Amino acid sequence: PIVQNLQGQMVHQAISPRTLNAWVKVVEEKAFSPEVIPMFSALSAGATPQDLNTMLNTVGGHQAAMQMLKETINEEAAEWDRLHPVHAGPIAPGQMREPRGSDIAGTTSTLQEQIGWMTHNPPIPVGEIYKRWIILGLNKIVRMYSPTSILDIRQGPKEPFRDYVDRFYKTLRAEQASQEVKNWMTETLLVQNANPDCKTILKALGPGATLEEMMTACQGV
Amino acid sequence: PIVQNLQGQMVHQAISPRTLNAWVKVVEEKAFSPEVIPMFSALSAGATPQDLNTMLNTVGGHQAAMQMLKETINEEAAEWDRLHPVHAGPIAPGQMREPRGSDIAGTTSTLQEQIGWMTHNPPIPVGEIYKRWIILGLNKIVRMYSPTSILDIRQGPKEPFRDYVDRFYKTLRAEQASQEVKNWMTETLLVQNANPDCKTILKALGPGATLEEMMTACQGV
Amino acid sequence: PIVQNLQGQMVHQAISPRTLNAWVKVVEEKAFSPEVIPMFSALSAGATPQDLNTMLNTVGGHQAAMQMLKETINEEAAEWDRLHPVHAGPIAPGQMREPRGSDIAGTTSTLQEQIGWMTHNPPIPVGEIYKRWIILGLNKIVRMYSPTSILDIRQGPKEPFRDYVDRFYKTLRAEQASQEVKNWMTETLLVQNANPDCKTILKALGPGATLEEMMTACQGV
Amino acid sequence: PIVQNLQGQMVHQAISPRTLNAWVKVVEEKAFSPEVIPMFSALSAGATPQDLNTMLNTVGGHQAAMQMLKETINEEAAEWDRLHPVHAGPIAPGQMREPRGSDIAGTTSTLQEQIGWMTHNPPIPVGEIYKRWIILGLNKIVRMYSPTSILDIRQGPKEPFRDYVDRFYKTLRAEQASQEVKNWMTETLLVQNANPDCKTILKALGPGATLEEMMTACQGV
Amino acid sequence: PIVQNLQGQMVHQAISPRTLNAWVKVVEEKAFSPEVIPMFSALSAGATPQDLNTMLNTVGGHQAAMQMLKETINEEAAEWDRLHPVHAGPIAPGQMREPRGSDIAGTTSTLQEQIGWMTHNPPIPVGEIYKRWIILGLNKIVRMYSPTSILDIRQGPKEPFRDYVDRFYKTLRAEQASQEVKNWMTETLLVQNANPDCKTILKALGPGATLEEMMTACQGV
Amino acid sequence: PIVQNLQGQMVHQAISPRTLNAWVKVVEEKAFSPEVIPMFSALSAGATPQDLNTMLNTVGGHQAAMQMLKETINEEAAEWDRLHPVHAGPIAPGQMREPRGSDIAGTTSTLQEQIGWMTHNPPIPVGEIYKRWIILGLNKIVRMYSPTSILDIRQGPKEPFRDYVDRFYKTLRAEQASQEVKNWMTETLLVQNANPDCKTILKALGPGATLEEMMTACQGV
Ligand SMILES: [Cl-]
Ligand SMILES: [Cl-]
Ligand SMILES: [Cl-]
Ligand SMILES: [Cl-]
Ligand SMILES: [Cl-]
Ligand SMILES: [Cl-]
Ligand SMILES: [Cl-]
Ligand SMILES: [Cl-]
Ligand SMILES: [Cl-]
Ligand SMILES: [Cl-]
Ligand SMILES: [Cl-]
Ligand SMILES: [Cl-]
Ligand SMILES: [Cl-]
Ligand SMILES: [Cl-]
Ligand SMILES: [Cl-]
Ligand SMILES: [Cl-]
Ligand SMILES: [Cl-]
Ligand SMILES: [Cl-]
Ligand SMILES: [Cl-]
Ligand SMILES: [Cl-]
Ligand SMILES: [Cl-]
Ligand SMILES: [Cl-]
Ligand SMILES: [Cl-]
Ligand SMILES: [Cl-]
Ligand SMILES: [Cl-]
Ligand SMILES: [Cl-]
Ligand SMILES: [Cl-]
Ligand SMILES: [Cl-]
Ligand SMILES: [Cl-]
Ligand SMILES: [Cl-]
Ligand SMILES: [Cl-]
Ligand SMILES: [Cl-]
Ligand SMILES: [Cl-]
Ligand SMILES: [Cl-]
Ligand SMILES: [Cl-]
Ligand SMILES: [Cl-]
Ligand SMILES: [Cl-]
Ligand SMILES: [Cl-]
Ligand SMILES: [Cl-]
Ligand SMILES: [Cl-]
Ligand SMILES: [Cl-]
Ligand SMILES: [Cl-]
Ligand SMILES: [Cl-]
Ligand SMILES: [Cl-]
Ligand SMILES: [Cl-]
Ligand SMILES: [Cl-]
Ligand SMILES: [Cl-]
Ligand SMILES: [Cl-]
Ligand SMILES: [Cl-]
Ligand SMILES: [Cl-]
Ligand SMILES: [Cl-]
Ligand SMILES: [Cl-]
Ligand SMILES: [Cl-]
Ligand SMILES: [Cl-]
Ligand SMILES: [Cl-]
Ligand SMILES: [Cl-]
Ligand SMILES: [Cl-]
Ligand SMILES: [Cl-]
Ligand SMILES: [Cl-]
Ligand SMILES: [Cl-]
Ligand SMILES: [Cl-]
Ligand SMILES: [Cl-]
Ligand SMILES: [Cl-]
Ligand SMILES: [Cl-]
Ligand SMILES: [Cl-]
Ligand SMILES: [Cl-]
Ligand SMILES: [Cl-]
Ligand SMILES: [Cl-]
Ligand SMILES: [Cl-]
Ligand SMILES: [Cl-]
Ligand SMILES: [Cl-]
Ligand SMILES: [Cl-]
Repeated sequence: PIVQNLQGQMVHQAISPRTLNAWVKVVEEKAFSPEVIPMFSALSAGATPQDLNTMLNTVGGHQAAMQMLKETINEEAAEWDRLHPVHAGPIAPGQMREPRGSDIAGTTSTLQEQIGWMTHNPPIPVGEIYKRWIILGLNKIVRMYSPTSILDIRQGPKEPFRDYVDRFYKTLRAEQASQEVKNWMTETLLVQNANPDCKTILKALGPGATLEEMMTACQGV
Repeated sequence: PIVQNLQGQMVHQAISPRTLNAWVKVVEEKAFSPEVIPMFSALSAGATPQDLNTMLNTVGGHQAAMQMLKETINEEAAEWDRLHPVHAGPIAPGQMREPRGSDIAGTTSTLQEQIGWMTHNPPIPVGEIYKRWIILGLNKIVRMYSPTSILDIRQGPKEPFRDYVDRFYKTLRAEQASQEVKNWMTETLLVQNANPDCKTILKALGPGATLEEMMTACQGV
Repeated sequence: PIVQNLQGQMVHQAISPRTLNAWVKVVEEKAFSPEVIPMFSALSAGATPQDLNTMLNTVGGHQAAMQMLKETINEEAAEWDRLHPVHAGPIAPGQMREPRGSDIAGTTSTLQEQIGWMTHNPPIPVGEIYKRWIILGLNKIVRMYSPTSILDIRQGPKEPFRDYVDRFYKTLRAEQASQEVKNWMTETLLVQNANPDCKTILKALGPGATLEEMMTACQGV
Repeated sequence: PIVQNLQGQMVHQAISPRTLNAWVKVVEEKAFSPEVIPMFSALSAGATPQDLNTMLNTVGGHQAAMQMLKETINEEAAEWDRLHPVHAGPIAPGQMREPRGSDIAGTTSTLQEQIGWMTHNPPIPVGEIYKRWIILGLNKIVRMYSPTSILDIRQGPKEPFRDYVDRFYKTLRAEQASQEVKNWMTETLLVQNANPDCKTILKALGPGATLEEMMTACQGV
Repeated sequence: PIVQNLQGQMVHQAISPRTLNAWVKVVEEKAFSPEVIPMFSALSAGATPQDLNTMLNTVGGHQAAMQMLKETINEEAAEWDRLHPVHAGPIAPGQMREPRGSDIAGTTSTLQEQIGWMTHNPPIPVGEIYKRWIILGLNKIVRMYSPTSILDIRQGPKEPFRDYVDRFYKTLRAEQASQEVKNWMTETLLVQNANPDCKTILKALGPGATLEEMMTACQGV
Repeated sequence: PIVQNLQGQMVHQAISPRTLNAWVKVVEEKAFSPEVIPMFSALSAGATPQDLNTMLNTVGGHQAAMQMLKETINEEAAEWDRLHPVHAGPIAPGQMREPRGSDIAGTTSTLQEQIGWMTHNPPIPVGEIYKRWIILGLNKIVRMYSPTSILDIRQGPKEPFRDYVDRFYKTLRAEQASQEVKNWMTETLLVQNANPDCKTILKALGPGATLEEMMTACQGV
């Protein structure tokens, strides 16, 4: 993170050991469940590309996902260099240079250069752009490591409707279904995969029924 | 949360890992017991709509309640757009725009826009309004997931009166009974569902008896 | 709690998750032992009526004691309204209004109104008065939930005198005995309920003996 | 504790939940071992008489020692009132009054009065004086609860000399032996209670031998 | 670490017990796994050579690696003295002297001298240079303590392809393979060491296939 | 520790409960292993003689080492009084007096006197000098409590060379061997106490071999 110096400068704030161990423990415990991506977005608030690389390098194991994530960063950095070409002549002494793709990734850039980009006015949010690339690669890792398909999420003859709905939207979240995909799935597959007794209840509920109405109705079955 | 910059600005304060792990652990341990709603109100003091969405997205599992909560937010945001219509012409450069329903929800708004709304004078408390919508949806989830009805809360022939009163008001709290409903329930059902020996004691106590008098009297049975 | 803003205002300070979980854990572990009341007085130092209601609402279970505590707050708020009647005409725009009983309880008052009362000069300590009502109700709950009477605290024929004195004053504290009641109980019941050998030792010690002299003398028996 | 307000006042700083739970846990775990008295002196650095009473009242159990400690405070407060008599006429409006014995104890004094005494120039260190009374009573409790006499600390025929010296000075510390008492005990009883083989080694070491020389010599036996 | 004094000086900030115990616990738990080197780089952000020596000396055990690390520091300090020779005449009173190799190591230098070097303008980053020597020695220790060769990382006939890729890049990271070495290893050895069914799938995928394409294809085998 | 007051004074900063419990737990767990001495040097950064005495007095047990440590402090304080004699006439009102040996030890000096010595210009570092005496006594305690001699550290016929080197330098550290003693021991005893197969490998390696070369060579045996 970046914090303002008491004299006036903008200095880099080290990652607290609390944030470090919290990150390595939620990865050790929950692996690549969907909820660890917003947790990574929370523990990396205001971080620089060097801070982001620090959090990612402290991960033990999961090196297959780390190399996949590194390939996604390289692709996004290449697209950035295509969209933001540099007229790189001789360097200007003491002036802010335009960041390349690898500069946003924090590999070919220094902590001072990253601070100067993020604290500029207008700021070049190299930390937020890099963080957006990491979220993109993490979404691909979570989707790939999704165990079950939505076709195999069917309510058992004695499973409570709320528990089957739990597995339903848990699978939809792992498969990176957007909110509209979840809405259309609520109108169709959720009713069509409920057990016979609940399915007749959900059909008699009528179209346009909300999730509160569907779960309250099938509470008795 | 929002904190004042030492130079003068109003900057966003990141959620501490302590607050994050405290929230995900009380949800993992207590699920949707009534006491986790005031705990959510405590851990989200002064938070922005982006901070609130961060706390809600870090929840693992319970995706049925999350989609229900998302439906309640959509309904309240639609009622807000009906009560506060916008005369949305061309945008004013560098000026504060009127927040829509989805802007209060933190989806179609940015962290800077939320800060500007909350730090304005008079403030547009988008964080408190969004937080009020979340409390409303959480109350519906707790009420739906209430296991027992108040009819099945009856004092056993050897259960202490205080323990039966514990289950009594615990069930009333889960079923979202207001304070007047609990007062009228104390005058009627609490006596009518006590075991025979305690019931005769509570009847001889006379009307208008307080809970201290009722629990002290049936202490011997 | 209330903390001074760096610009000059008096702003509300959110309850730390450390204070929250410390409160819910000492209630989960020790229930209504006498020592949890001073702990509640320590964890609620400088709190507002809204902060106090937050700590009390985060308690899981014990709803019988919570409703008893709520009845005691209502009684004390009614006595306050009798002792401090309001000449409530039309409201004065932008001026501090006189707090009623429910305003001290934090139900009919807002966080801004509570801050203005507590930060006034002279301050209207609505937080300390409300906290004094809560301590009063908590004392009634601890006294009611006291298991043993002082008559059944008698030194066994092989129990060390210090352990019997432990149970003695532990029972006296639960039954809300004041310091003079404990002093007179030390002169009388403590000697009269010691086992025969210690009782003869305590009688030969002479009147006006201190607790250090009584426990050192019966150390051999 | 007392901390300086940013505007200029001297305000009371609440006891952190870390300090509270640390105190109640070292008392729960170690009871009245000698090392808990310096720990109490460390966790109560700069505390007011109200903070000290808060830490002492949060102790669960050990009510026999608490009443003994309360008797010692009363004795020291009575000796203070004898050494510092007050010419208590009518009170001076807005002026600092002379603290009595019970005012130092924090019972007949308020937090504001204690702050004014401690922050005066020259300060009336009511917190340090009260803390000195508490240390005096705690020393009497630790000495009374000392299990073994120094006569029964004798080196076994196969116990390492360092372990017997451990029990030796551990017993001397519990019995409140000063440093000179420990020095004279090192010259005499420590050698006279070592097992025969070590005792002959310690005698041949010569007089005026240090503890390093005594423990290094008997390392082989 | 170094922090600015409120008056104006640059003072040394002590290592927090959180950072200390976090370092000694990740060494106790994970030994010399690759991820503990970036963790050491994170917990030592902004540290002085004295702070670095403190963190390294608090390590219990692993004294073989500690002496190896000490030999690597001596070699790098000797190369520094060769690249930066000093014209060491008489000392200049009150002036900053040129740091030698052992001065960067923090052995022949004091905390004040290290602060003056790091807080100078331009700064002599003795902490970052020393930290770079430590990372170099730690890399040699991790590489030496690597258990398996990449030749013995072969996918079992029933091991999921992602798990074999996990062991593959985990071994490559332990053997200090750079990113290009990992890229060329992905093109060659990763396919040539997959089990027969996956190997035929990876060959039919075509050249230039990414890790996401390789792991998604062999998901069925 | 000492911290600067916001008004301008230099005030004593209380030891945090984190630092206290961290010290008493590393002593409870690791006793007098060599690594607890640098840990004590880290947890006592910037401490006063009163803070140092507080940390040492909170130690439960190990009273044999505590009395040995107290004898070493007395010897060093006597040598200080010999090297720095005082011309102690009448005291100068309001002036800084020269510290004696017991004043550095923190027994015959007050917290205010210690602060004035440490915050003077030039400072009288009574805390660092006392801390240097404590490190000296702790080194004697660790050396005395060293279990094994270096003669009994011999590589087993099936022990990995790195593990035997671990026990080798672990024993050398406990016996307070300096770095040159460890270097000469690496050239001689380390090879002469390796098992026959490794010993022939280390002899064929040639003289002047480094620890990295010795451990990499004997990796196969
Ligand atoms: Cl920087
Ligand atoms: Cl941590
Ligand atoms: Cl999120
Ligand atoms: Cl790395
Ligand atoms: Cl750009
Ligand atoms: Cl940009
Ligand atoms: Cl995706
Ligand atoms: Cl069933
Ligand atoms: Cl599932
Ligand atoms: Cl259907
Ligand atoms: Cl259901
Ligand atoms: Cl159900
Ligand atoms: Cl912002
Ligand atoms: Cl945390
Ligand atoms: Cl609440
Ligand atoms: Cl999400
Ligand atoms: Cl509006
Ligand atoms: Cl509004
Ligand atoms: Cl509801
Ligand atoms: Cl029974
Ligand atoms: Cl129930
Ligand atoms: Cl009835
Ligand atoms: Cl009862
Ligand atoms: Cl009962
Ligand atoms: Cl406010
Ligand atoms: Cl917490
Ligand atoms: Cl109290
Ligand atoms: Cl509530
Ligand atoms: Cl009033
Ligand atoms: Cl008032
Ligand atoms: Cl009472
Ligand atoms: Cl017995
Ligand atoms: Cl009892
Ligand atoms: Cl009698
Ligand atoms: Cl006894
Ligand atoms: Cl006894
Ligand atoms: Cl105050
Ligand atoms: Cl705590
Ligand atoms: Cl002490
Ligand atoms: Cl009390
Ligand atoms: Cl006085
Ligand atoms: Cl005085
Ligand atoms: Cl004593
Ligand atoms: Cl033996
Ligand atoms: Cl003992
Ligand atoms: Cl003798
Ligand atoms: Cl021994
Ligand atoms: Cl021994
Ligand atoms: Cl310094
Ligand atoms: Cl710690
Ligand atoms: Cl890194
Ligand atoms: Cl060391
Ligand atoms: Cl240089
Ligand atoms: Cl340089
Ligand atoms: Cl390497
Ligand atoms: Cl299988
Ligand atoms: Cl492996
Ligand atoms: Cl091939
Ligand atoms: Cl796979
Ligand atoms: Cl698979
Ligand atoms: Cl002071
Ligand atoms: Cl602690
Ligand atoms: Cl060190
Ligand atoms: Cl002591
Ligand atoms: Cl001097
Ligand atoms: Cl000096
Ligand atoms: Cl030594
Ligand atoms: Cl073997
Ligand atoms: Cl060993
Ligand atoms: Cl040889
Ligand atoms: Cl080896
Ligand atoms: Cl090996």
